[PDB]
Amino acid sequence: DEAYLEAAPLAELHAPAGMILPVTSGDYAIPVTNGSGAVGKALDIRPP
Amino acid sequence: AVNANFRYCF
Amino acid sequence: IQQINIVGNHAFTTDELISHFQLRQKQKLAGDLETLRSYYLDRGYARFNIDSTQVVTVNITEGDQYKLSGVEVSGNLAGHSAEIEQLTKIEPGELYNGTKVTKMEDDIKKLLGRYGYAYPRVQSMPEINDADKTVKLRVNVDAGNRFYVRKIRFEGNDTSKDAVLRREMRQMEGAWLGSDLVDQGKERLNRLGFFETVDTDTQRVPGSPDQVDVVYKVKERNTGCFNFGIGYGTESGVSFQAGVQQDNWLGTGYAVGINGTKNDYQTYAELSVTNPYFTVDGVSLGGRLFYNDFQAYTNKSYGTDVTLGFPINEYNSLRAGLGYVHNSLSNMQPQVAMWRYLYSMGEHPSTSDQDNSFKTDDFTFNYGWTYNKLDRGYFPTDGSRVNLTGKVTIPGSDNEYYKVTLDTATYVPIDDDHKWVVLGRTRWGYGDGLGGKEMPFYENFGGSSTVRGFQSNTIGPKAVYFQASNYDPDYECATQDGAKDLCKSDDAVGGNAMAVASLEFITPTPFISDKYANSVRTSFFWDMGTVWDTNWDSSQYYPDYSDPSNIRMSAGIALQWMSPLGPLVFSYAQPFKKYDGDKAEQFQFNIGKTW
Amino acid sequence: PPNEIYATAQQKLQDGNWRQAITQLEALDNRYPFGPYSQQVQLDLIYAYYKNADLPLAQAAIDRFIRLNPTHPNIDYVMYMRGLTNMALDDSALQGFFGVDRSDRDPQHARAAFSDFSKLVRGYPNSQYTTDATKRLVFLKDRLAKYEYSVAEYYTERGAWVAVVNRVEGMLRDYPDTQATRDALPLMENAYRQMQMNAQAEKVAKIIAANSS
Amino acid sequence: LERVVYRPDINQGNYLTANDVSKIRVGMTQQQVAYALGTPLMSDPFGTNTWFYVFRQQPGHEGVTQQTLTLTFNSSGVLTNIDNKPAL
Amino acid sequence: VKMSPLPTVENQFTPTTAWSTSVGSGIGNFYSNLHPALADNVVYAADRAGLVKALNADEIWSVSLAEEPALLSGGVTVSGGHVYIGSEKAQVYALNTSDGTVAWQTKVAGEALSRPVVSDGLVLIHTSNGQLQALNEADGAVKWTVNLDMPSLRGESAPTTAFGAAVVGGDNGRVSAVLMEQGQMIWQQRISQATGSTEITPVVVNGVVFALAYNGNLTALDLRSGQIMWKRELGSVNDFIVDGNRIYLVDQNDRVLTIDGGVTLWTQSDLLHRLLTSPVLYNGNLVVGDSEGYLHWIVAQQKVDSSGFQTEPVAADGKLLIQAKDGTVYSI
Repeated sequence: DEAYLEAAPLAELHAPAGMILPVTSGDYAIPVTNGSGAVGKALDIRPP
Repeated sequence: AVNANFRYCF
Repeated sequence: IQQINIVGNHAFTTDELISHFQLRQKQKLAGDLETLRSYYLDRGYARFNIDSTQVVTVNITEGDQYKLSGVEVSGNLAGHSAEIEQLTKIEPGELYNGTKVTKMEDDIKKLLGRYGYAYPRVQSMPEINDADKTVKLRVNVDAGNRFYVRKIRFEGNDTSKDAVLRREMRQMEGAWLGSDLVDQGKERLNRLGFFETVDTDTQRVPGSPDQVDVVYKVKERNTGCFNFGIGYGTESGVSFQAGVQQDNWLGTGYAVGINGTKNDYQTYAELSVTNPYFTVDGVSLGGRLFYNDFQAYTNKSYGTDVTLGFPINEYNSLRAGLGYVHNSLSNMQPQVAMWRYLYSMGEHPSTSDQDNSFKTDDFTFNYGWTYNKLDRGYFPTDGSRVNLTGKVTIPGSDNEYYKVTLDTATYVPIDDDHKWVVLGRTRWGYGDGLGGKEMPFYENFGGSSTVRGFQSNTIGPKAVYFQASNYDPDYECATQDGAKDLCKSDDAVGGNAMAVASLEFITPTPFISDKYANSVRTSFFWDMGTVWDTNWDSSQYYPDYSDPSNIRMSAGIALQWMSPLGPLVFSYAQPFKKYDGDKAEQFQFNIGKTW
Repeated sequence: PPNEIYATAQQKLQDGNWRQAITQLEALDNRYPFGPYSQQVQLDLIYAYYKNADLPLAQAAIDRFIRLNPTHPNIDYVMYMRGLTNMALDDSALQGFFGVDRSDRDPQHARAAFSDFSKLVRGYPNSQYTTDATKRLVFLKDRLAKYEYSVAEYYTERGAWVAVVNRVEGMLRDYPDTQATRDALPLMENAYRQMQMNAQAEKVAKIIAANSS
Repeated sequence: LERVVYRPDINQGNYLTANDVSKIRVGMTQQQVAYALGTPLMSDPFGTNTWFYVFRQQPGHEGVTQQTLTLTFNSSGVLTNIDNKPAL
Repeated sequence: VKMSPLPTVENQFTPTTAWSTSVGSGIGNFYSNLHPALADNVVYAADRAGLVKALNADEIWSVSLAEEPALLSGGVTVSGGHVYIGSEKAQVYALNTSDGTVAWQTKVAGEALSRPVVSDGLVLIHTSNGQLQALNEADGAVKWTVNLDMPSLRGESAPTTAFGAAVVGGDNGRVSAVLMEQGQMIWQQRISQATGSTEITPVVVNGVVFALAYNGNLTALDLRSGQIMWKRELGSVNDFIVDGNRIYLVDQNDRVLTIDGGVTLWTQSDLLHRLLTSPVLYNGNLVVGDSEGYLHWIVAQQKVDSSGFQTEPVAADGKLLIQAKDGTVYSI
């Protein structure tokens, strides 16, 4: 549903000078953003 | 004539 | 079942042992023998032994009776030595008791838990002294390590928001585990009445020896239903009733009740809302607004109230609030049972003339106190409830009065499984007028909530009939066409004093649970009570309405069961002791949304 | 033959009675449980289960098909539908009527959905829903970050300042890419500030300024 | 007014006792410290190697008491400095 | 699911009872072995709740040793100048024959359900605990004891003595002999096998010992050793008698004779399920009683008392005495 349009952009925090950010978790990794395929209402039930 | 009713539980 | 013999039994006779046996079957004989062991072991017979049985004869060896010689304490005890001593001090020369030894070990296991010792290891090492028939107790007490709680999470919540459940735990994150404290959450969730079941799981954190998680698992129960219907026809007209009740509205933690009905004679509407946690620490607020009326006489009323309250300790709370009600009536059936109050209140209508009116707008203050240690939301087995409430009028109101109502109930179990329980219930109702005036005629107190064997609202003093009534027949005593004198009536009015009590014997229903998987109970009951009129002027009269002793009684069988639509109840009563004006009932069938 | 009858039910699925089409499909499968198109019919059953809200049967049918043919060329798209099913299992049609935000409810289904979508999108990066799955992953990360945020606020009102710090650190480590953490940031600053640990409050303030906007 | 409303006890941080705090010395390894005291619950996750031990209590119908200690370690995992705040 | 027929015959033999009296209230619901014993114009008899009497032709003496009842069991053994009776309280009471006043009592470490046996000056007691005691006839002292294996009532068969040794046995299916002089086992052999309750008193003649297993296995063995001479799988747990080269016994179903082999030259099948007493030979004729009060002579039958006879009959010196389940004792 339209929820995927409401989802906010992936805007991450940057470290200030003189320190670093917490070590990135190995989980919740994003796959290569190749952009392949249809989005939203362009998707339908898949044929066999 | 009629005694219409219904029930919906939470 | 045949004769049971015991040989080698010399300190006691046969019955002293047989009274604990389940036979006035072999697979359970050990449980009586272990009982036999405890019988002896708990009496100092440190060498008591079971030697053999035959099928029934039990061949035993009877030893002497041993005393305690002393207790030794050892192990990795991280302080608390005085408290450990308290768990180990005995009276020198007192009788050896194996159960006491186990108890002491368990008490140590419990004691150290509140300090973060989630898993102590304590082992008793009794020593038998045969030269001096005594037992010396050495205990190895390894306190173990300290455990901290890292995360607390819930599973199984589809409707309730977590903001509600985390309000109930007393163990909080970021501190050491009290293994005994976490369990209070089960009682808290049981008191809310929001769940089918609650349980716990204490789990080790794989990343380090000193962290644990606590997991609660619950199953949500349905919290309310909506009921709507209208009786309609071309001859019947329109008869409407509808409303909704939810105890956890969409899981938000608020209680909401909306009800009303409309017909050609009476109108009702009432809305109520309350929040058990206005503040984060448990301050509650809520209130309601209502309207109603009746049309043949005519009587209309409406009003509203708001109540605030808060807990004062782990088991007790206070609430109080303000509100007012407007009351008006006209063309009401004349009644001396009322006239001796209305004229006492300064009203001067024509005697026995229905053509009359009265109306006030009275503001009052209400309050109450509760005590609650009941251990279940639906099928109480222990604890008790005390609900003491009352209200006093606010100066400037037209009706100045006060009244206090007390409602108590107690559950005490009989068996270890709490399948059989003794239940007591009692009601008290007292009040009086202010300023020299009497109590309102509409505050009088029969029905399924009270003595079951009589028709609803039939218990107590009755009205009498006497100027004018313009209905063409129905009572001759109501009108100048047929009335001759003061007449008796069966129309109950209730009264300004009440005392009612009942007793129930709650039993399991294995003959039902064999077929149905839900919670069902049956009970035997007795109930009795009375209502009377304080300051009734009996010197002018007929039965004496001031007599508080005219207690009436009924008894019968009650059934309690839950259904998918909410709780439902039915009981069948048999009245046994009655007075004049008797209006008996026996089949009490209604909604179970009570208690 | 059923091969010529399923197509009719397919049209009814497209524009007719879902329940009658389901009955027709069940009767046909009961007559030919091993028909040559049984792997196509399982797809039809999965779609019917989704469309009829029979979500546990869509999952059971998907899992048994996977066991039946773990390497089927389109198995990833059926599992994608399963992830969509799990998200549907996060929701409730009744709560959706009043605009209720159900975030503060058992999130186990949301994590399961995340895991399954990630598995599918990484297993077959050439999927026709790659961008859709990606956006749904972003949505679900927000779902979970909000869950943690709300819990943190509840503990905030009671003063469980240590639980607050550790839970926020968790949010920083697992969900660095969402707004809920950016809003939590000053909440953690306060948590440190309710203790004599100002050096950390200052470090947090530096984080706020670097990411101030 | 609200001071009369019952509130349950609140606790935060790790438990401390002088018997164990007095056991910590500079030169101990992090493993030795973790054994003696137990796993710390709070630290700086932003690049500094240090442990924070906090003991905070506030009984119901009572004020708050808090004691802390800070342990600064080198990159080798050996304590280099330590400080204590017996009270706020 | 079983019933017994009631045959009738003219009471040609002892057409009527000679006399009767009453001692006690009857056996009630107890299975314990209790029976009278005979002496010259004296009958020694008691109930289970004490009530121990010595009576002449008709009560000449009686005492009560019970408090709680004595719970007496095992009948009474009368030998020489002494009478002994046991109990389930592990007591044995030693009385005299001229004065029934108890001379002593002793503890026998177990229920005395078996018949007490007096032989060669030695008292033999078989207890429910598998322990057998050899006691001094003139005291309450025990000269020696032995124990047999055991694991459920086998019957507590009493020992039979001959040639200096007693033959004993139990629920292990074995018969064995032990010397009279000491608790020394001489030999043991098994009679029959069973695997459990779904499959489950010796007699001695010159050179042969007879034994009957619970499951009806009747054997004759060499009296000197653990060797069976012959067997027939026919019989019950009731007492039986051997005389005239005839074995008179009660079968599993109350049906029914040489000692040469497993042969039954005479049978009777019309007393089935009548809960028969052991047979006796009285003044030339065979008599068997039953639970309905009939005594059938093999030729004539008479009814005396419908309460039934599950205890053993006694006959001696030309007189027959039988006590009913109830207290009444009938003589003829």
